[PDB]
Amino acid sequence: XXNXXYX
Amino acid sequence: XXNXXYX
Ligand SMILES: C[C@@H]1O[C@@H](O[C@@H]2[C@@H](O)[C@H](O)[C@@H](CO)O[C@H]2O)C[C@](C)(N)[C@@H]1O
Ligand SMILES: C[C@@H]1O[C@@H](O[C@@H]2[C@@H](O)[C@H](O)[C@@H](CO)O[C@H]2O)C[C@](C)(N)[C@@H]1O
Repeated sequence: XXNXXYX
Repeated sequence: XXNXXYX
């Protein structure tokens, strides 16, 4: 992954 | 805050 969030 | 990221 490598992105973050939270969704 | 309360959301996430990272920007
Ligand atoms: C911001 C980030 O926090 C840690 O990564 C988190 C990871 O431990 C956790 O399992 C997932 C899912 O809740 O959320 C990530 O944000 C470590 C990092 C990547 N070094 C960074 O500080
Ligand atoms: C506020 C934030 O806390 C840390 O990052 C969090 C990470 O440890 C955690 O696993 C995820 C999901 O619960 O949320 C992240 O925000 C480190 C940061 C990004 N430096 C920051 O202090």
